[PDB]
Amino acid sequence: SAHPWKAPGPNDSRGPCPGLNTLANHGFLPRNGRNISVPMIVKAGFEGYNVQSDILILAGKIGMLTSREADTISLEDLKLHGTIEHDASLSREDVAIGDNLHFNEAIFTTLANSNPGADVYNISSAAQVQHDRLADSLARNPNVTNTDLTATIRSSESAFFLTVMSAGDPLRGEAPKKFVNVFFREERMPIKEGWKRSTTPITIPLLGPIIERITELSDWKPTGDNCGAIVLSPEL
Amino acid sequence: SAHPWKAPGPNDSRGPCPGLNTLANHGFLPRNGRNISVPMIVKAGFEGYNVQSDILILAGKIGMLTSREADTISLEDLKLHGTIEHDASLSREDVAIGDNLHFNEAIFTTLANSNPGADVYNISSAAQVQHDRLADSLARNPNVTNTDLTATIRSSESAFFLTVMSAGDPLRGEAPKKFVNVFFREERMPIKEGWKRSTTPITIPLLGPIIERITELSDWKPTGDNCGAIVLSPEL
Ligand code: HEM
Ligand code: HEM
Ligand SMILES: *[C@@H]1O[C@H](CO)[C@@H](O[C@@H]2O[C@H](CO)[C@@H](O[C@@H]3O[C@H](CO)[C@@H](O)[C@H](O)[C@@H]3O)[C@H](O)[C@H]2NC(C)=O)[C@H](O)[C@H]1NC(C)=O
Ligand SMILES: *[C@@H]1O[C@H](CO)[C@@H](O[C@@H]2O[C@H](CO)[C@@H](O[C@H]3O[C@H](CO)[C@@H](O)[C@H](O)[C@@H]3O)[C@H](O)[C@H]2NC(C)=O)[C@H](O)[C@H]1NC(C)=O
Ligand SMILES: *[C@@H]1O[C@H](CO)[C@@H](O[C@@H]2O[C@H](CO)[C@@H](O)[C@H](O)[C@H]2NC(C)=O)[C@H](O)[C@H]1NC(C)=O
Ligand SMILES: [Mg+2]
Ligand SMILES: [Mg+2]
Repeated sequence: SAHPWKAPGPNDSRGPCPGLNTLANHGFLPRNGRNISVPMIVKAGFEGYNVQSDILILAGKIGMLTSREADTISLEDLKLHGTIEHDASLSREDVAIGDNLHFNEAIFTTLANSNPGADVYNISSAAQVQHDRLADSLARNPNVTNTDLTATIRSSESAFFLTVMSAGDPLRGEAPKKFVNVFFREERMPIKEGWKRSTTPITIPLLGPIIERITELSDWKPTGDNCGAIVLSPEL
Repeated sequence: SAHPWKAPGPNDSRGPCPGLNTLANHGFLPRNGRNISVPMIVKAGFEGYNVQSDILILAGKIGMLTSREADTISLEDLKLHGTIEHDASLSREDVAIGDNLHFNEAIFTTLANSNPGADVYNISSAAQVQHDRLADSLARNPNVTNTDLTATIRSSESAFFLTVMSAGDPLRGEAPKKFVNVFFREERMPIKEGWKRSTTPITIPLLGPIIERITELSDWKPTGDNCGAIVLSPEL
């Protein structure tokens, strides 16, 4: 145990991402959530989850745009709405109507109740969850943003939790609820529950067919202009 | 001084930006134009031009998206169309109809002929030049992309040449043609011609009103859907 879970203190920076928060809570990233570069993310995601540099370099550099520093962020910076952070999250509220940063059990209810009768979440349950979370945002949020880009990011995130928290073969696109629930609710690797780091590297080619299938099953259409413009920096 | 101009060799990476290419030609950045990080850009831009970290961090991190590396680029990477690189450049051709990378004297005619009768370029001539370059792209390039984002970037780039190549007070928003011409044609600081690095720091608050006036005077309107989506990575 060079990497025990410790609950974050009130001054440790944490963001809207359970993947990065969990790595910080285990000391793979700095426990203070500060001064985190793309090379640090690449190493931490590799050591923690066997996630490879292809997706971590791509996502990491987009995430860097959310801070004012030359080559690092604080995890909380990633909450910046419209860079990566988006409406119809699995476990956070939409920023126009709530808190887009912290885990929120009420929001998480959709995911937690999904795939009724099974002990795993899987590609079809993820797609249904996405459909129902988006419908919620569309019903309740007058400023909802829902575009090809946010839809792809959302499927990427579902594919992330299905593969990183799997019971050992991430190709299957399924993960025990008991692992995924601990991941979201505690931002802890569920080691005592029996989870282990994937022995298969999790790469863009591995994720891509999972992402596409989730989208396909999600009965999705875009909203409004459908323009994939992102926010390129914090307020100037 | 210690930073002499040398022409780039065949293997020295150079991009579509005369600002960075010039820094590399004088060794403020690596002469080979490779392994360049945002902290390197921030330091070279300060040393070479007295351009401050606010604008270099903001633009630098967007530029980092153009490579496949965790935290560096080669200068040539910045040619990636639709991240920063755009149609209706001052000195390059649009990618759909030509070479969007190298200096091009025929394209440069519009700038080189602007502000007739005067010895400087200034805010109104920069605006007229942007107008006419965009008009050329609208005429000749069926694939033209012209959005709020590309217009802002273009005005920023004109504000850059006016300020950085000024006769010593960047607030004036004017620059001797002799200096600006050497800057674009040779990617050389025009030292023997009489230019010296600004003693006034060039910052976002200094540039903003110059950028806005350039746009205001340019008689500009968006094209097509006006969606400011950028390309977030080179080919996956
Ligand atoms: C290391 C592997 C990673 C995993 C397993 C992971 C997992 C996830 C998951 C499951 C979500 C969805 C949370 C929700 O909808 O409630 C998410 C959200 C997010 N992730 Fe990651 N992530 C990882 C890496 C990254 C990286 C490298 C970045 C950027 C530097 C990033 C930035 C975000 C952001 C901004 C969100 C918020 C999107 C939203 O729900 O609005 N993540 N992540
Ligand atoms: C250091 C101060 C800088 C100066 C004085 C400067 C100046 C300029 C100028 C005048 C252009 C217009 C070229 C044309 O229209 O033909 C331009 C283009 C460009 N600059 Fe910079 N620049 C600077 C910094 C940067 C930085 C930090 C980046 C990002 C890493 C960047 C990326 C670009 C790109 C991609 C273009 C091509 C846009 C186009 O014309 O299509 N520049 N630069
Ligand atoms: C994700 O897991 C869910 C739940 O295990 C899978 O959905 C389930 O699929 C089974 C097999 O198709 C369904 O039962 C089959 O059900 C039919 C009639 O409903 C019955 O005639 C067959 O004898 C068999 O029992 C089941 O209804 C269905 N359950 C739910 C909750 O949807 C799903 O296939 C998995 N998805 C993936 C991509 O692995
Ligand atoms: C950018 O430089 C331009 C060229 O120097 C300049 O345009 C010029 O503005 C001058 C000054 O007002 C005008 O000069 C006029 O002065 C007499 C009276 O003293 C008038 O009766 C004449 O109309 C004469 O034009 C010029 O008209 C004009 N020259 C050119 C070639 O356009 C811009 O004002 C400068 N822009 C900025 C923002 O500084
Ligand atoms: C490491 O990150 C920390 C936290 O973001 C940085 O500390 C901040 O620095 C900014 C820049 O001035 C300050 O305005 C904040 O007030 C600081 N925050 C705290 C909590 O002290 C720090 O600069 C970074 N370290 C390095 C070497 O860049
Ligand atoms: Mg969100
Ligand atoms: Mg161009």
